[PDB]
Amino acid sequence: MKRAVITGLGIVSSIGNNQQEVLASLREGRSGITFSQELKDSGMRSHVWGNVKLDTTGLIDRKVVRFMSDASIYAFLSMEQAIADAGLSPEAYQNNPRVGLIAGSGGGSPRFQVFGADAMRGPRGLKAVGPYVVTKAMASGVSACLATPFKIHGVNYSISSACATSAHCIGNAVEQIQLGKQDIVFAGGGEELCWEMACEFDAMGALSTKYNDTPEKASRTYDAHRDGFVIAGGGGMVVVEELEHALARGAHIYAEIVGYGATSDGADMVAPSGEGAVRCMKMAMHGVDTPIDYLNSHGTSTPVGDVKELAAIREVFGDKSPAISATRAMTGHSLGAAGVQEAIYSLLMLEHGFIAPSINIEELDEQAAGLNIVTETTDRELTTVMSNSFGFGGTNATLVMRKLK
Amino acid sequence: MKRAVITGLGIVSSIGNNQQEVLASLREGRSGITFSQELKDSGMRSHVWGNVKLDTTGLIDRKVVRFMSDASIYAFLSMEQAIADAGLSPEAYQNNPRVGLIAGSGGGSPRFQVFGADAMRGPRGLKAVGPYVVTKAMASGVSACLATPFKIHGVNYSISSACATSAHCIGNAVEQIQLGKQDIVFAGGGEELCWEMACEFDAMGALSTKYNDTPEKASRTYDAHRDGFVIAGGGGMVVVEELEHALARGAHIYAEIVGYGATSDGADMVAPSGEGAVRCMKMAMHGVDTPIDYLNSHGTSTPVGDVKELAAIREVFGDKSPAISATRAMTGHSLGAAGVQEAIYSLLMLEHGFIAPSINIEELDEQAAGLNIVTETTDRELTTVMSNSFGFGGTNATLVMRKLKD
Ligand SMILES: [N+]
Ligand SMILES: [N+]
Repeated sequence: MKRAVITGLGIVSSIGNNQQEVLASLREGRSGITFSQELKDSGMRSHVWGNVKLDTTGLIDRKVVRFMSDASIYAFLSMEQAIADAGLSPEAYQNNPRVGLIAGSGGGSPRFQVFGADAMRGPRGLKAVGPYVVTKAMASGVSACLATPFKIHGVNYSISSACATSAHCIGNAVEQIQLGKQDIVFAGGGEELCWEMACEFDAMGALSTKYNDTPEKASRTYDAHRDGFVIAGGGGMVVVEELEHALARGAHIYAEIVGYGATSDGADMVAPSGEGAVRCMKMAMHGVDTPIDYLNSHGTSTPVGDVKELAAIREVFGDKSPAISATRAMTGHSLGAAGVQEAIYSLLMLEHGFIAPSINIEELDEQAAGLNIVTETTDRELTTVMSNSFGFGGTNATLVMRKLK
Repeated sequence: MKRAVITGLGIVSSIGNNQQEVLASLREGRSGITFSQELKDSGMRSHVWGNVKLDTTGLIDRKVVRFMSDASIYAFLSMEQAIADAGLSPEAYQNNPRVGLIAGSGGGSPRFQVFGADAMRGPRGLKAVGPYVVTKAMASGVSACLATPFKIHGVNYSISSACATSAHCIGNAVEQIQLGKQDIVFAGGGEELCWEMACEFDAMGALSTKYNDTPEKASRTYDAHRDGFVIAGGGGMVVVEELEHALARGAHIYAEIVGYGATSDGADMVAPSGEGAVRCMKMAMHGVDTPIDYLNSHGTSTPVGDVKELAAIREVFGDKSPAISATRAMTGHSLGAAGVQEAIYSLLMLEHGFIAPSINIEELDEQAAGLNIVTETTDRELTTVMSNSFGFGGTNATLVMRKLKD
């Protein structure tokens, strides 16, 4: 069947508003975490986040942005970057049945769903709500808000699977190319950052709460003193393209998606089973004749979760384990956008021949014993890289990307 | 070239809590719409809804239901029925890497997103939120709350595409079968019914508001006096199974999914273009050389939308227009749960040989002249049926199902 490659990328994250700023941040191990007055004022215990530092005012036409929540805004900007980076013009991708879009968010828009209810409960009711809340809230906001202004005619929907969201979007995009249904599928996602949603995670005891005085050190994946994840917002989009179609137009090909694993734990609602991850990673490596050189781990900086993945990694590789780093230590956990942002961080490592450092590890965790956790920006000629995304509900996604031959 | 068939179904809707109650409603042209004091008290203009008439208390283990919003509950109850209907023992589908679940909702849980925020702003803060709001409020709630209790090991995620949601879930499940990745995929969706979400629709003018005194008359697809859809909730699940796997275990097969269209309008944010729908139905019909005997329309009872669909149907079928009925006039529009529920109503019509009536058409819209809109229950041997789901954001899905020989 058909092979799929990535021919363009775009990103708006806590560590950079485009691939150049993100590349700079990754090489220097710069943290995108800051103190959040909004979270403190809301009454939360976690006072830090991986916020997008960008004034998006006037970046999107009013008639388009009026329908959008922040998740869509971020994904929209990311898609604009990916389209340019791919060297694509309207004539090639708009009004074309063979071009699609699969992009989602993990939470939709808790901020606008709450704005809707607050406004409706006020004296103006429906008038205060306005006619734009359905497209801002609504789990498919990200796909709907982008497909329309970009004149997408092919496939159009959102997949959501919590933290694995945008990784499943990419994988489904790959399947569309393999099934011969689409020549190009823009795949990614976005996630707003707001106390409305962050508090649900804090109420769950899932967010870091001991490092509010030193934001940049709160996300500390693999560190013995990790106490939860730092929530983040952002967006990402990659252009997934059928190989012959890409070669035929002289596209710049970052890599081929040679493996995609999607499995389920069928065990715990919030913690990973590990058994699911093992199968997912193996499914993704199946048939890949080259070793994994780098693995961007799921590790969100939580006690059990970090340990569960490492064990799964040991089970899959043994002593032949790849270089490992958790960019989450610098970026925070962007939920729905995490899969595509991490697939991007990984393509930038594959593209620029380096491994970003897993920062804030002051004392490695006993579980990471027989594994190579890279903690300093390291130059290396990577060929095959893997990225794991494991979300609540026991849902797993692993993407394997390789330089083309 | 693997083929996908439906071997079990389950449903919780405004017109029945299982396929038997639903079958009766369909044949009787029975409305599931009722007056809603909750919508009225919330300040909405639309005071009618297609509510699930069932108290779900205690039907799900306390430790499982604690993570669930209503969409997940409806979907869970639906999947239990689907599993029993498919004759699948636990050993046949649990802890099995070749068995998956793709199910979603259009809105996740606006009720719980709002609850978490209201609680957080109150005197107990985090303590009032509780540790279960995430799995209730997240967009993948429906897949997450089911995959876990049912011990699903294969694919696990939700697709969300507004009104087309569960129809894309079914199509994606077919794709897993065709890719040879799964032997069985449970596909479906659920949607809660609450003023928190409903007012958003009312605020954009999408809901019927002129028939609150006669709730059963508010949903009237194709009627000249339609004035918006009637929101509903509920769930549905079908067992999508690879054909060889179904035949080997003696599965009862309702039909084969012989066509699946998924397209995008790339035009207007809330109005259909018609053009995408045309491509969607044509894509679903590719290589299907039997005629469409019955088409379950998307027609949600809106002025603009009902006609764009009729125009698309006219374009796709020309002279070979199939019999058509909008079960929506009876059920209301269940958003994320609609695609699977209408696929199920279509399968029931196919299994039992009848076409359910498109009720409440007191004055047929002029642009519907010449089509075969069925307005009275009609017995007829059906072989191939089509069901459309066209949602906001210009997202389209069409499913074509066909009876197998013997
Ligand atoms: N990752
Ligand atoms: N339908």
